Amino acid sequence: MADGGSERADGRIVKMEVDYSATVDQRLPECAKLAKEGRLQEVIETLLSLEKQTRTASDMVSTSRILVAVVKMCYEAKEWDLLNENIMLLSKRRSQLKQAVAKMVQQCCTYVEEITDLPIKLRLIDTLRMVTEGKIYVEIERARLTKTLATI
Amino acid sequence: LMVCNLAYSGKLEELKESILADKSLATRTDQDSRTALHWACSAGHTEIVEFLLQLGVPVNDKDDAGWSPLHIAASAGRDEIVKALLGKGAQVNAVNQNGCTPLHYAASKNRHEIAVMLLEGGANPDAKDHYEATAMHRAAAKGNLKMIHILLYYKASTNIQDTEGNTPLHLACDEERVEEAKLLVSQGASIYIENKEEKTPLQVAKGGLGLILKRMVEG
Repeated sequence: MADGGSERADGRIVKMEVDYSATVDQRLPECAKLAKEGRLQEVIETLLSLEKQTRTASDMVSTSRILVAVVKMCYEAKEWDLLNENIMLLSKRRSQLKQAVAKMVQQCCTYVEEITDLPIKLRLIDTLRMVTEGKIYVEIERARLTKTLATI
Repeated sequence: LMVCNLAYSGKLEELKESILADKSLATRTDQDSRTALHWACSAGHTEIVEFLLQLGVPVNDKDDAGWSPLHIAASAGRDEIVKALLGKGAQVNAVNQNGCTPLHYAASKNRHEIAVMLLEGGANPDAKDHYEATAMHRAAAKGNLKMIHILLYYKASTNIQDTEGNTPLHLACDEERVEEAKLLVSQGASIYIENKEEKTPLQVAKGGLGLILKRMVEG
C-alpha cells in the first residue's frame, strides 16, 4: 500500500531542502526497495506519482543554483531499469511512464532555452537514444525532442 | 523464466548481475523442472556453468522425467562441461526417464573423450536400460565402430540380450556393418544365441554373410 511511501514523500519534501546530492545517494536504497515493493496495481499509483516528484524535486533543487550535470546525467543514464530487473512480474502499468517522460521533457523544456551549452548535447544525444531504446510510447515526446533539436 | 533466456542466449553480465542481485534465481526452475544448469548445459556455455557450479548448485538435480545434467553434457559433445560435471561429482550411472545412462547418449554423439571421462570415473560398461539394451546396441545401430572399440578398452560385454533377445551382433548384422560384425565376432561375440523370432545371426545376415561369419568363428 502507498500509505507507507506517502509519509516518506510528504516528509521527504520537507526534510530535503538544502542537503546535497549525497543524501539522494542515501535515498537510492530507500527508493529501490520502495519501487520493488507495492504489487498493488491501482494503489501504488499515488506512490509513483509522489516519489518521482520527490526525486525530480531534488533534481530541481540540485539544478537550481549550481549544476555540473555530469553526475546528474550519469545517474539516470546509468540507472534506468535497475528497479525493473529484480521484479519478474511486470505490472504492465504504463500509467506513470507518460507522466515520467512528459515531466522529464517538461523540466528539460524549462532548462532548454539557455543554461549551458555543454550538457544539452549529451542530454539530447542520450534521449534520442532513449527513443530507440523505448520502442513503446505514444510517439509524442519522442518526436518532440527530435523536432525541438531539429529546429536548433 | 527469464533465466532460461539468460542462460539460453549466453548473456554474461546480465546473468552475473541477475544472480548477484538475486541468488534465488540460480535455484529457481521453470514449469518443466529445468533449472539454469539444464539450459546452460543444453546451450553448452562454459563460463555460466562454471559460475553456477562454482556457487555449488546440486549436480544431481533431475527434471520431472529424471534427466540428469550429465546426460545433457554427455550427449552435448562438450568435453569441458563433462569435465565440470564430473569434477563436481555427477552420478555416472544416473537413471533417466527410460532407465538409460549417460554412456548411451555420449555413445550416440560418438564422443570418445566423454566416454573416457565417464567410464574412467566408474561408469558401468554393461549398463542396461529398461529394454535391456546397452550402448553397443545403439552405437552399432548407427555405426559407431570406434565407440564400441573404446567400450572394449574397458572390458565391456558383446552379448547383451535385448528386449527381443538380440545380441549386439544381431544389430550389427542388421545394420549391414561387415567390419563391425567381424570385429565383434573376433572379439568374443556369440553366433548361437537366438532372439524371440528364433533367428540366428547367420540367418539375419543377407548375401551369404553368415558363411563368412561362421567362417571367422571357426577361423
